[PDB]
Amino acid sequence: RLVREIAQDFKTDLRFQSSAVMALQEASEAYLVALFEDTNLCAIHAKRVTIMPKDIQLARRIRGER
Amino acid sequence: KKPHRYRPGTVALREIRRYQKSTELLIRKLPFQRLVREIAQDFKTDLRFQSSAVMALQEASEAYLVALFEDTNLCAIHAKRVTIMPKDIQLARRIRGER
Amino acid sequence: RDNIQGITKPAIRRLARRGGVKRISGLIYEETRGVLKVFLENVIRDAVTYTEHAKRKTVTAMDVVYALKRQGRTLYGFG
Amino acid sequence: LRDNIQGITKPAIRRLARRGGVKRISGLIYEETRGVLKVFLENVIRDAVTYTEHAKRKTVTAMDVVYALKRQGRTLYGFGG
Amino acid sequence: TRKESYAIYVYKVLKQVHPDTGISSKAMSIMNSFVNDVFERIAGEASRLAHYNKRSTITSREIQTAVRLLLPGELAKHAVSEGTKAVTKYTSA
Amino acid sequence: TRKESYAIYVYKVLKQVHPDTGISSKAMSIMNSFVNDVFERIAGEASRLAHYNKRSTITSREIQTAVRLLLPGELAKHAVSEGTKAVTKYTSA
Amino acid sequence: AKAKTRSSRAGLQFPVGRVHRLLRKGNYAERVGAGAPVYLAAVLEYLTAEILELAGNAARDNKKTRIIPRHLQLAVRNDEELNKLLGRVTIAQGGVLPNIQSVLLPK
DNA sequence: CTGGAGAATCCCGGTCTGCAGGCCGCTCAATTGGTCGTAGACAGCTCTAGCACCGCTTAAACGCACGTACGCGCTGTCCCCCGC
DNA sequence: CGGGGGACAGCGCGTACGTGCGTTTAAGCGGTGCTAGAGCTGTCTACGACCAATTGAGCGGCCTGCAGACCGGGATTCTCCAG
Repeated sequence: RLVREIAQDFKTDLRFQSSAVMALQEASEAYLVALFEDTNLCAIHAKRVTIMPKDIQLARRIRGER
Repeated sequence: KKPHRYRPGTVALREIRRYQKSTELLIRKLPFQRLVREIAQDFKTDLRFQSSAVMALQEASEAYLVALFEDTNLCAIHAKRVTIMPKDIQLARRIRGER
Repeated sequence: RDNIQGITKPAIRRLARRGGVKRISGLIYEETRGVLKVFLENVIRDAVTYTEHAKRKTVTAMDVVYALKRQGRTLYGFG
Repeated sequence: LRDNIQGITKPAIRRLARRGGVKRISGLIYEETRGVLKVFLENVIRDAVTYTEHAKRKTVTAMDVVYALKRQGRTLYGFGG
Repeated sequence: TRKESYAIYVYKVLKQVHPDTGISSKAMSIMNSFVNDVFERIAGEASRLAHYNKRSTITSREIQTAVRLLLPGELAKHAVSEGTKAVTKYTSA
Repeated sequence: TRKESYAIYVYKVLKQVHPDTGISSKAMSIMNSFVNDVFERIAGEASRLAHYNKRSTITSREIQTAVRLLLPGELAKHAVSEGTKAVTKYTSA
Repeated sequence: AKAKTRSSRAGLQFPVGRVHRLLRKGNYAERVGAGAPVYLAAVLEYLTAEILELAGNAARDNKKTRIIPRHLQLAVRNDEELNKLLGRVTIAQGGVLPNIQSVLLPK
């Protein structure tokens, strides 16, 4: 449902192969896992065991996405 | 009758402003040339060089190093510190993906 | 319409667990929602671009694979 | 050609860090930078020499260096293009 | 021998936008390298597009699609407009 | 119609190394995708190299250079060995 | 009749003929459409105009009559879209953006 | 708060110079014009899958109570990096 | 090389986390049903490749006056401190 909702600002009444949605889910989950791990490394480097959003922001900033 | 020495850190800020303004190279050319020729020696002997390659490597290296230093500074600040530790460099290169 | 809230906190928790995270702030979930949204638009835009240039009305997984490939995130297992 | 990596003087490393916006520097840093730079230089030079030899040449041209950098995803302008 | 570049066209565009502005050789070569880079990116994307669709020809349509894929937002829109306008002008004349 | 893949050759190689190990279809798809990926990477690199030298033909030498450029260390050495021996055998054959 | 350049026919500065020749020689495809090179030349001209305008603005801000690589780097990095476009590009003699973190400011 | 002092930087004439930019001859790549083969444009057909709907079922999320450990603030020490 | 100030260790705390139980929900599953659009096919036509002749645009070589660089010396500003 989220994917379809996002897929409206570009075009309307778009149909989808199920496999496309599956691939989207897989790629998104893999990306998020990698980001989670990088955030964990950042938070540990801050002598902490709890992740806070500044950790994610620093991670994405170093990755170049920001 | 005092030496009139500046406080620790203001000189650093002044020189940062100086070097965030200039664009020229910061490394002596001759040692860099010696190093690069030495490194290349192990892949192929009697290799000649166009200078333009020499300074092209120099620009690439210096830019990459500046980027790494900038990332390191952010990493160290995240540690609520002001001085960079080599662990910060390691974390930075690891996050970039180079490790 | 708040499908961005369809990503429940338990799912994000599981995701972090697979990522190897032990303790989580409460503010994290919304940040994750935002980042995921950004990623999703970035891919879907190009996917739809491909689907349009193919004069089609249905997006194929192959289009998605192309979009990921051109974004530097190669995916296998779908052709 | 031996021990030129020490030709990278500490003041140069300070200047590099300062251009990078760094204010306070550890002393245990400089050798670490030297090692990382050596790794980077080896990575680029290997491919540059590969390009030079596949052309069956005896001198390395900058144009080769540009190709090597492009292959490593670090594009440089202004050196022939 | 003789080498070709984009120097004259760069200079002309410079005089168009900033008629009273000079340029150094180094910056000029940087401009040339940038032009070549964009050329390669757009051409490779177009070629991949053609291959994906089992086509023998690269049209202006593929160029437009590749521009959309490679350019961010407003740059993409304005470039699309410019390309379309130039195409219509050339076709009419 | 019919779609080609690499399933049969991969199956044969598997039976060579592990004459008793089965495989799922999904692993087969992944293997095929990986093979294709390597193929395009190496082919594009070879073509770029050939254009670099202003040459009309892609020889096995170009593939050797491209493999050296794309593969890390021992993988590169071993693959170079395989290519050399196979080429020599075929030419002698 | 007298030859009339295709660049003039589309009213552009960039050489459409050279563009078409390179397109054919680049092995990008077997055959090249007629309108593609014009589209490409227009796009290149437009982007060149954008960056040149920004660089001229910067150089005048620095109060010099010639654009130097430093001006180029300033213009590219200051623009968000251009910086995004050239996210992986190194410019010789480009320098850096004079940015300093707040916490290092003397207080 | 607040002047002095010293150091650092800015700035404005004055001088010199390499190169940016323009001019020129030529030549080869672009143009023009015509030929011809064929890529795909297009119309038309088939039927697959994608969309929609509904009724169960039950795992999963949710809300909440609760309690504790950790992120954070604060403090003192000392050593080591900076200004020179 | 002196020294200040930054790194760091240690301690208190209070709260925002984690853990577990009762509850509600909506995901998931199986099924039915519909058709839009993907996919495939025949056709032919317009369009691009190709070649011969033409030529002037752009590239090479030359030259220069001035943008900018480099001085020097006052002017101005920033910082540090004793009061």
